[PDB]
Amino acid sequence: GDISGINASVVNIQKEIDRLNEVAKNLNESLIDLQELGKYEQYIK
Amino acid sequence: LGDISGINASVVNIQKEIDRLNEVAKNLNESLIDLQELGKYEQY
Amino acid sequence: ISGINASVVNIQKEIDRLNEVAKNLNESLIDLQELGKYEQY
Amino acid sequence: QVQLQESGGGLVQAGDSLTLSCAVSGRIFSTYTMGWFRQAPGKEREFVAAVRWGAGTIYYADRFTISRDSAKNTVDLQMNSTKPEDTAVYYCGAAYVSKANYGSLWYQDSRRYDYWGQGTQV
Amino acid sequence: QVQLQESGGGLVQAGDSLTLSCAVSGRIFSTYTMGWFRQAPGKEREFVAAVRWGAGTIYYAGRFTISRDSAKNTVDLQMNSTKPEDTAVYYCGAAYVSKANYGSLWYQDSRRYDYWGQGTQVTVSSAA
Amino acid sequence: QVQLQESGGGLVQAGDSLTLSCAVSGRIFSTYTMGWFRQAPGKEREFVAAVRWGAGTIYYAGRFTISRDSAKNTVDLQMNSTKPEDTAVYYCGAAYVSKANYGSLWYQDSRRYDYWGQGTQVTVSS
Ligand SMILES: [Cl-]
Repeated sequence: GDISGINASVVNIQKEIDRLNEVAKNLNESLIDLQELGKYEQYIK
Repeated sequence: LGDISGINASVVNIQKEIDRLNEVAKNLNESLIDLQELGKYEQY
Repeated sequence: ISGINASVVNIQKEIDRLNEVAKNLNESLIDLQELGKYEQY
Repeated sequence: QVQLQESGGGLVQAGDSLTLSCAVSGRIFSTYTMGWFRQAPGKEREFVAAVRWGAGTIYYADRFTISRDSAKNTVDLQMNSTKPEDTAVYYCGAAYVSKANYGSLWYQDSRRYDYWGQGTQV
Repeated sequence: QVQLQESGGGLVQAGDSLTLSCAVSGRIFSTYTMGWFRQAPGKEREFVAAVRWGAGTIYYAGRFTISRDSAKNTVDLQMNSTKPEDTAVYYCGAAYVSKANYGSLWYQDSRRYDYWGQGTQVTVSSAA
Repeated sequence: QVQLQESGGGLVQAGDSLTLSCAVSGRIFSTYTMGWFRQAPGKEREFVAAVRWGAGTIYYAGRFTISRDSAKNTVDLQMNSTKPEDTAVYYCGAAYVSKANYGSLWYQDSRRYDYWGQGTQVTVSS
């Protein structure tokens, strides 16, 4: 029963979530440019 | 009393944020996979 | 109390999982970026 | 990379059924999603239905039947029990890969499609 | 595939303004980001400014104004009120898609760019 | 794409070594990963080894040695001190970019590869 260590672990976890939100936005930005560039590529199967 | 109810509410909120990020991760991968499938047919 | 501690441990496991996914998506994404330099339009 | 040509429109009395068709030309891949949209005068393009070209998964806006013929390379929209609110120009569109990175309901958003036909009026 | 050609450098009196220009040749797409960097004596390549080719979004590292003309296919760097600290070789670079997967500040990292101009010397004179 | 041509299989006495080779043709890029897989009667396709074409990073499932020669454009699997349990059809495969988005062990999953050689029987006898 840490009493207050739980508040701190929650605060820390939220920081990890903030990080993952930033990473996810950044991955999406890069993915979106590949999609836009991919419309002009020659695809031949 | 109010302490525990404050911690449960933070946990519930955190899990909702995780659920959304799981969906984001899955959706990013679905789009990435379609680019991988097409890219093998691209002329270089 | 112990239901909350267990939820915290589980949540951190979910976060670890998502960190690995992000790293893996980036690695795969980097190869498409590298290849895209040689592309015909 | 694909060109789209709609057909089958025109005048119809309410209650009658009508079948639209979209002829796909060019290089189609399994990653494609074909969608039917409609635009009445002065309003915005509204999603009707979509189909994933490879797997054949079908999506409807939450009376219309969408299907695709991968032999002839067409996507067809059957309109049953016509109503006066169905008067619009109907458009065939194609998204060449999944845009799910924009959200799980991305295929309902006409901005996510990449190629468009000229439309056929109903 | 793009080629970059800087122009407009040379001598400039301190306090005066100067405009550098980068002529982009080849296949430019909306996904491109053009960045201006400078290499002053004794320091590392310094990010100055960047502009996203399609949307026109601009990023700065005050005295400098970046802009792009998508009709003429140029990127310009206007240097206002030049200072002696502005003496450097200036480089135009192009990244053909967003490299934000490397971080939100990716466009400040010269390694994230794919094509480079040859560089143009700017020398700020403080002579009376 | 790339084309893969396997050679070097066949019958081998146990304890002897055998070298399989995969000749790679077409547009090879640094992003490729080449893998060796094998299929014995009564088992499923098993991952053996893989190599990243550009950086040369090697992954294993130490009697087998994988290597790639970027001069000759080949991928080799050296099998030393063969045993009868090594009898199988061996396959060379190529993945054109990293499929790590499927998981960190993606290179062991034969579905993640895009091009295949024809497969060659190795028979370890007596
Ligand atoms: Cl949009």
